[PDB]
Amino acid sequence: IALFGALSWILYRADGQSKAHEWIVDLNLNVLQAAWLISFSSLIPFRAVYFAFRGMAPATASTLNGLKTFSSISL
Amino acid sequence: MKLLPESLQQEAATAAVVASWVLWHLDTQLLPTIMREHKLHACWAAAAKRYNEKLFKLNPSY
Amino acid sequence: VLGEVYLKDILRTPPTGAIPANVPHPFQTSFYTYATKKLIPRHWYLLGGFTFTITLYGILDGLRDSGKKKAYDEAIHAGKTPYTAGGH
Amino acid sequence: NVSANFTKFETEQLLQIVATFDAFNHSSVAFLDDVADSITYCNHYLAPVRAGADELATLLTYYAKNGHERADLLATVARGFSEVSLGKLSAAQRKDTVLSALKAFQTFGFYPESIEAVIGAALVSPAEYSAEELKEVEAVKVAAENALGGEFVLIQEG
Amino acid sequence: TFAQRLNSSPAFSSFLLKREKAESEVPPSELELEAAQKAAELEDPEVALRTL
Amino acid sequence: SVLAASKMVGAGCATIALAGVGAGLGVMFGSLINGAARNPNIAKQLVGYALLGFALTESIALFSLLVVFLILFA
Amino acid sequence: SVLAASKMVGAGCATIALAGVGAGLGVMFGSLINGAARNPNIAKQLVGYALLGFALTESIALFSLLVVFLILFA
Amino acid sequence: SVLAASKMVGAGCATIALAGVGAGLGVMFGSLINGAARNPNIAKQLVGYALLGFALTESIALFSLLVVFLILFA
Amino acid sequence: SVLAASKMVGAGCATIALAGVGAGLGVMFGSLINGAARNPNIAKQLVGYALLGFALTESIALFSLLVVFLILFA
Amino acid sequence: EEEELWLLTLTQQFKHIQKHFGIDLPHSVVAHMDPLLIKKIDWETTNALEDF
Amino acid sequence: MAVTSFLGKAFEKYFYDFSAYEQFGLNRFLSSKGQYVALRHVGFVMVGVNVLLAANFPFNPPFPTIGMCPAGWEGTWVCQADKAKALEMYKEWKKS
Amino acid sequence: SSVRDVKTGSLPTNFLTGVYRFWRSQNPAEKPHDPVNDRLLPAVVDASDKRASIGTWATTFFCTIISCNLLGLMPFNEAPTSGLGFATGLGVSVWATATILGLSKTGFKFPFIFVPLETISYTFRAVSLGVRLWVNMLAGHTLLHILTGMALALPFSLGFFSMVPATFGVCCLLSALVGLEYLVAVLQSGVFSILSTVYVGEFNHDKFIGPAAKIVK
Amino acid sequence: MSYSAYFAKAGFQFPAGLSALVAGIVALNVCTGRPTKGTKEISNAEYNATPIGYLQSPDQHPTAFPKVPGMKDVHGSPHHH
Ligand SMILES: [Zn+2]
Repeated sequence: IALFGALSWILYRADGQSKAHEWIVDLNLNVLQAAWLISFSSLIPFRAVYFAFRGMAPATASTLNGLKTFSSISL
Repeated sequence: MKLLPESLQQEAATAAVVASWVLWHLDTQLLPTIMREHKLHACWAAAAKRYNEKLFKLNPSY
Repeated sequence: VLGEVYLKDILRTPPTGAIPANVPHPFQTSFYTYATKKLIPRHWYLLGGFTFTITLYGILDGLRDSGKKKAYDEAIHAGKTPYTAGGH
Repeated sequence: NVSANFTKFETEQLLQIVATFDAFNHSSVAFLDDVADSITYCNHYLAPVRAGADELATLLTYYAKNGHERADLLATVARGFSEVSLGKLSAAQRKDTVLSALKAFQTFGFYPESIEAVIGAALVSPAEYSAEELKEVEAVKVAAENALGGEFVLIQEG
Repeated sequence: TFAQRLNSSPAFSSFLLKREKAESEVPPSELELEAAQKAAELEDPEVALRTL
Repeated sequence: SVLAASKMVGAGCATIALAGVGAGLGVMFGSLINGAARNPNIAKQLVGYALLGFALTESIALFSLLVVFLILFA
Repeated sequence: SVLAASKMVGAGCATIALAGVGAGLGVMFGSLINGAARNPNIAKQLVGYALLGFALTESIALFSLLVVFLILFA
Repeated sequence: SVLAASKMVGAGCATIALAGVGAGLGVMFGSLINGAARNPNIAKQLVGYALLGFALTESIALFSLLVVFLILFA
Repeated sequence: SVLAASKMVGAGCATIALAGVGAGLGVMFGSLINGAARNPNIAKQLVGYALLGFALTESIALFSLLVVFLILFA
Repeated sequence: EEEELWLLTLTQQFKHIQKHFGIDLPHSVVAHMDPLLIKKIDWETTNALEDF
Repeated sequence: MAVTSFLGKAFEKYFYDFSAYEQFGLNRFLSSKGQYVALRHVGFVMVGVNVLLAANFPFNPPFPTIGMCPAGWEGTWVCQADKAKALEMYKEWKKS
Repeated sequence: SSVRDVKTGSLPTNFLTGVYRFWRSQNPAEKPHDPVNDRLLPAVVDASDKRASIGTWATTFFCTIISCNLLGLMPFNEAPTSGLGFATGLGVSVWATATILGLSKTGFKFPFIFVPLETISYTFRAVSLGVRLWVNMLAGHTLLHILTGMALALPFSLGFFSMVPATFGVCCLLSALVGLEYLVAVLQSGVFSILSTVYVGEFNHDKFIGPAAKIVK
Repeated sequence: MSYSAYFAKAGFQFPAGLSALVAGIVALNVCTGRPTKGTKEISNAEYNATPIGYLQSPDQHPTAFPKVPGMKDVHGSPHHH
């Protein structure tokens, strides 16, 4: 449903862009935006971005420090 | 160029419906999950010293 | 000794047979609980702000439509066509 | 049912259940222990703050009339007594709530810090109280002064 | 180790992180590595019994 | 026509405003050089601040440019 | 018409004012860089002050832009 | 008409003055950043002074805007 | 014609904006000299920052020049 | 062996949480192992004290 | 061949292992990989503009032209500033 | 009735945790005079009850505006915020939320020349917060329209693949302006929600109840 | 061993109330209370008397890739006012 609706939306939007007055301007705006999507795929350090997002939440910025072994030793 | 919409109220109600859905989905779906994951870590980090001391006192093993 | 019954619903080990279903929050369970417990008493300022903007923009749409109606009647009374011709 | 599923019950529900179990006299040692365990350990420690001081006073006199004493439950339910929670009550209701809470705290001999909010709620408006009730409030005030190791002061705006 | 457990996590099976390694961001300390080795030596419970 | 002629005049008077936009941008980048020379150990951070200010000040530029298009083709 | 033609001229002369708005905004962001370089331990706070000033100074920008719309479509 | 056309031209030339108002406001907020970086222990007080100056300088802005309304609808 | 004549007038009023662009560029290069004299051990880095600001401020210049071509040949 | 079950259950549960938290631990396994902690955090979220 | 799994693996080996910067030996001409990304960005924009103009080139431009003309049309519908004139001339041109 | 299972440490959860904790840190709670203990805990909970949910509201507006702003940079899509009524409705709604909060603090009805001047500059927040988002989303888009029109005008008239340096320069400028549009999109969502925090937090001050009776020493 | 395969078992899923958001946006787009963007409500006598080509007007049917800007797909009614 997601990819069918996305392709449906892209075809509907491209058909509406072609019927517009400066239609070729819109069709090359699509190229201008897809170029920066392609450049984002190349430029972004995705591992550094993942580990930087891990530092935004305090639950993943640190190791879970809680119960120690020496307090819970059973004998 | 398009400046003025066909309906200002329909577009403002679209903004209100989208922001109210984002508010509901934040408060109801995202924030409970975020607070569970955050507050487990935060409660263990805030309670590590007192918890280990109380468990050390209650432990008869030593 | 301390048996299972002393930690029956308090402490459980990691599951060994199957992974359970996730425990829902009360807001995920019910929209009425979220509406009466958090949405109204904490977010009624936002709800009133959205209500104010929808009301004000309905007023502005009424002003725009009354201006269009006045220009339409002024064109009809003057014997002019109210709009100009289309391109085709 | 409450004793079997005490971990699943909320303080918001247990106060309403204990009020009915207090209305007519009905109690068990296991029921009082499970309600106290559920309010103290199975629920949030700020749940008496969201309770309303009349329900906490009813639960306190329930545990006082049954003679069952739990110091941890006493600390937890004592945390709910405040200037905010007693200020939400009407004056005729606040009189009964303050008197019953002070009677329960004097029965148990437990004097937390938050009893300053209860005794103060009597001494800010002493005109509604009788002379007998003012005498019992002064007795609880003297006992709480000795237990907390200081002198009770009324605090004005500053 | 923590980086080894991160490598087996679903997020390093996602498309943008298939070829990345968790050791490249923060490398494991040698106490972590020798602790992983020492824990691997003790996953046999009989060996842990005999050692203790 | 008088209308399209005044559209050209109003477009030129509209894009007058890029002068003060470029002047403020030059002042900001000169202060970027001064801040990087005063304390270079945060210079990368300062560059980020500069680009932040740059984008925000260029918003004013596009504001003026919007008016030019609203005179030229609207 | 003379009216819509002068509307274009008045719109351009109206959006002249974005020059000094962008100049003051560039001065403020340059002083943001200078203040962050002088004492970075409050730099985040300074950024907040800058954005505060930014919003307030851009109010003047929208004031000028309001007049452009009052000439163009009012 | 010539009158309403010149009303649009005079309105644009009237709201020219928001340029120098925004420039002075940007200068004042930049000096707010500089003063908060020089001595932050009074920074809250400085913000109050800045807002004081802001309101007073924006009085000049509304003065110019008053003239725009006196040309547009008076 | 009135149209091409007003195109010349609007082109001149359009390229007015290079004044403030050149003024900000001169301010930035003067601060480049001041920063290189204050701390020359990062001077090459400062030159890079200057050229960065130069290109970005020039963008405003080409913005104005774009409008000149949009009046002259569009 | 009088209270060994409680101490070893505490050790087992926290050891599994600390091994898997922030990497691949499901929220269902968390809510299964410690239902009362999840109940208290859900009380905090329900009573508009999520930023407490 | 599962329709999406093979597509995922093929796109993965195109995305990661295939690199035209190395296979065409562009380190000789270019300083960086990021300079190649910038040049490939603007080259993608230029290739897209040219193929969108080549897909339909005889049309009258909606965008304002800079006093110019395509090839030998000169005074046809393609070089008409008046769009109604261009539509009626397009009909006579289409007659052939 | 069955909720989905969530992995701990997911990238959307971590990003949204950092975003919410950023917007919550904009209007922090006031440190009370007394040491916070079980005596002061109901006053602290009551003070949190009096405070508005500006963290949740700012996170809502930040997410819903950075999504609509980044929609305009996706191919075949336009920004909903580039429409006038959408962005200005968000701004007027934020101003009305702050005004309704301030009216609820003062008793539900509205308060020489100083009173008109400050009321005009306060009412201008309603216009300004939405219009500064709307014309900024119209900004790089309409400049992009005109510039890619001239970028089409060069090879339409000089040949499809000839004079590549001039069209190369114009496409470099176009690429730089779409990147600037990305920066302006993220930054305008951030500026909107910073301003929503500072507008709603003007009326976020209620007095601490505190203890009316203590036992000193 | 990990929980990675357990999370790989779950497919793609929409956000939990996305049907309400879609059904709010669509209901705002279809409950306008006004005609549909270049149409006009007419009498039933006119609507049954009018053919299909005269009901269509050329501004609401622009050409997909127009060789001249302003080309329309239909010519509308040949009868002109
Ligand atoms: Zn567009």
